[PDB]
Amino acid sequence: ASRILDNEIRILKEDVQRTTLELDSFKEKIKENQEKIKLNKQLPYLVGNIVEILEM
Amino acid sequence: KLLQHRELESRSRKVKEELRSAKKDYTKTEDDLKSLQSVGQIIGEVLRPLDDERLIVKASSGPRYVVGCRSKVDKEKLTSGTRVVLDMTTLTIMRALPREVDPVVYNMLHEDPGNISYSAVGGLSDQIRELRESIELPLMNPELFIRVGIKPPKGVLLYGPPGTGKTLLARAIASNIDANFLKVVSSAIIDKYIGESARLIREMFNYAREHQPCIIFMDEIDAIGGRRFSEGTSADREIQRTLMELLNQLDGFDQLGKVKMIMATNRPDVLDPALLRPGRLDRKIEIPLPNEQSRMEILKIHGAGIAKHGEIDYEAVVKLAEGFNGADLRNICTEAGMSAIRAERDYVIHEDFMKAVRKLNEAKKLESSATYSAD
Amino acid sequence: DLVSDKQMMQEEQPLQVARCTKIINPNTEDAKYVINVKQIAKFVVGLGDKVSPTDIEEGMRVGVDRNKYQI
Amino acid sequence: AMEVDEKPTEDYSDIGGLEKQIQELVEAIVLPMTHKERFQTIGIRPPKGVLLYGPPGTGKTLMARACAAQTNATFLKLAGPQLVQMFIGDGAKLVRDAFQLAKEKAPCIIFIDEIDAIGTKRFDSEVSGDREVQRTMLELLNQLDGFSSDERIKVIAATN
Repeated sequence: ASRILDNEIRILKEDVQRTTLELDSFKEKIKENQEKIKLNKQLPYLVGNIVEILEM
Repeated sequence: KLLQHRELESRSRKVKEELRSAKKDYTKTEDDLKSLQSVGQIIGEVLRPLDDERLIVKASSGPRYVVGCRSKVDKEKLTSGTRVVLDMTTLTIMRALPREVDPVVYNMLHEDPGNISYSAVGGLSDQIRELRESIELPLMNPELFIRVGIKPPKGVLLYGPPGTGKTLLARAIASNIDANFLKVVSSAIIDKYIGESARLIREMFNYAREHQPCIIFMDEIDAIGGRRFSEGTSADREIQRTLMELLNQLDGFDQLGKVKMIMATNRPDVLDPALLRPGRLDRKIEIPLPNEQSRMEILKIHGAGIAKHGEIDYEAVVKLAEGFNGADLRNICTEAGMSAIRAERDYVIHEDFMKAVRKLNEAKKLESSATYSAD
Repeated sequence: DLVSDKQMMQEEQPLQVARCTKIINPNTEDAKYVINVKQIAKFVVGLGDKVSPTDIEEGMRVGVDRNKYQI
Repeated sequence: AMEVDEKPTEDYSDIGGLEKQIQELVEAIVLPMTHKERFQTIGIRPPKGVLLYGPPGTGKTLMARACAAQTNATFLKLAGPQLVQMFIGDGAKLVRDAFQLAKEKAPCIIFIDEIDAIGTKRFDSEVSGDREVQRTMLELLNQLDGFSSDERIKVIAATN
C-alpha cells in the first residue's frame, strides 16, 4: 500500500472543494432570491395581448 | 496497487458533480437577474425624414415627434413608413422590424387543420372541375389565359341553397396548398371598435400581398355584403363602409395578382349590386341540391364506417331520398347507427337506413323551400 | 365648521380617492386577483389588507389604492 | 354566468306525459355522454343539435331541467335574447366566449332557450332588419358545426 495515501489525499481535497462549492452556491442563492422576490413584490402589472415572436 | 484510486475517485466525482449542479442552478436564476433589467421600446410607423438625420414617424400611440436613429442602423434602410423600435425612454430609432402580424391574422391563418380529399367531396364533380379551373387553373399557367386574350378569373362566389355544404368545397380546396390558403368566416371580422372593422380587411389584403401564391375564401360572405343601408342602423354605416373597403381593396387602383378570393353565400338575392359587378364577382358557380347519382355518391362517401349485413340496398334509399340536402345524407347515415344503437344490434341492417330515410323525410316538413336567386 | 384644521385634515389628508373599477376574476394557487378598468386599463392587482379572501367576487365593482393600485 | 352550478334538482318521473320524448332525447345526448365506446365501435358521428318546439307550455323547460339533473356533467344555460348588445357584433363575441367556456369542460351541454330570438328568418330591406341579430345568428351557426367544429358536447335548443 504505497499509492493509497495519494488517493486518500486527493479524495479529501475533493471533499473539501465540494463543501466550499456547496457553501458558495448557498451564498449565491440568497442574492438571486433577494432580487427575484423583490421583483415579485410588483403584482400591480399590465394585462395585454401577444403580437409576435420574431427570430431576433 | 491502483485499486484504491478507483474507490477514492468515486468521492471526487460526486464532489465535482455537486458543485457543477449547484453552479448551473445558480446561473439559471442569475441569468434572469440581468434579463429583467432592460426596458421595451415603443413601435411607430415612419412618415418621412425631414433632414439627413431628422425623420418624422408616428408611434403606435398617437401624436408623432421627429427623432433620429443610431449612427450605424443604415439610415437608408429606414423605409418611408417603416416599422421599427424607438428609444422608448428617449424616443429614438433603435432597430427595425418587419410589418405587423395582426394576431387576429395568425388566429385566422393556422386555425384550419382540415385535410379534405376530393374523393370525399362528391355531387359536384363538374363543379369540382370548374372550381379548379376557377382558382388553381389561374395559378397553373395564367399565360394560357393571357394568350386567350382575357385576364384570369378575379374572384368567384359560390351560390348554393342553404344546407348545400359549399363550405366543404372550400375545406377540400384547402388541399392544394395547405399553407397558401385563407379562410375567414366573414362574421368574426366585425368589431365594435372605432374602425377595426376595416382594419381586419386591410390586414387580410396585406398578409395576402405578403405571400404571393395563396387564396382567400370568406364563407358567410352574405353577412358583410348585404344589399345597402337606408340610414337604418348606426353599424350599417360602419358595416357598409367595411363592405366598400373590401370592394375597394378588391380592384381599387391595384390588382391582387397571384391570389384570388372565393366566397359563399346562401342568399344571392340580398347581395349588394356592386359585389355582383364583373370587377368584384368574376363568375358565379352555383352548387345545387344533390342529384340521384350525386345523392348515391354522397351516401357512399358517408357509408364508410358502417357495420352492416350484405343486403344494404342503397338504390331503394336513393330513390327514396328526394330533394334531400347535402348534409341530409350524413344525418341519415348517423341515424342509422342510432336505430342500430337501439336494440344493441351490432351490425347495421338495410332496414335501419330504410327507417332513417323515412324519419328524415318527415322531420324536414317544417322547411321553407326557397333555394336561391342569382340576380 | 368641523373641517377647519383637523376634520378637513382628517376628511382630506386621511383618505384617498380609490377610484372604482370592475373585477374579472382571481387566479387560484394564490390571491392572484385581476384588476380591470372599463376606461383606463386592465391589470394584475391585489386587494388591500382590509378585505376578506372569501369575498373576491369575480366581476365586482370596487376601488383600488390610487397609488398601490390595490383594491 | 352560463355555468350551471346550482344543480337543478329534477326527476325523470317528475316529467308529465313525455316519456317517449325522454327516451328519444336522453339516448341522443346521455348515451354519447356516458358510453362512448358504444358509438366508437359501430362508427358514427354522435348526433349534434337538439331542437325542441311546440305549444307555449307543451313542456320544454321541464325537459331541460330533467336533462340538467340527469347527466353527470356541466350544463350551459343561455337565454335566447340574452346574447345581444348595443355594440357592433358584441353578441358575436358573447357567443364565441360561450362556445369557448363550453369547450372548457368537454363533458357539458349548452341549452339555447327561445332560439327564435336569434333564429329569426333573414329579410331583405335597406333601412333595418336587425343586422346585428343576424350576425349573432351566423356566429352561432359557425360555432355550432362546419369549419373547425368540435365533437365533445351536445347542445339542447328550445324554440316556441
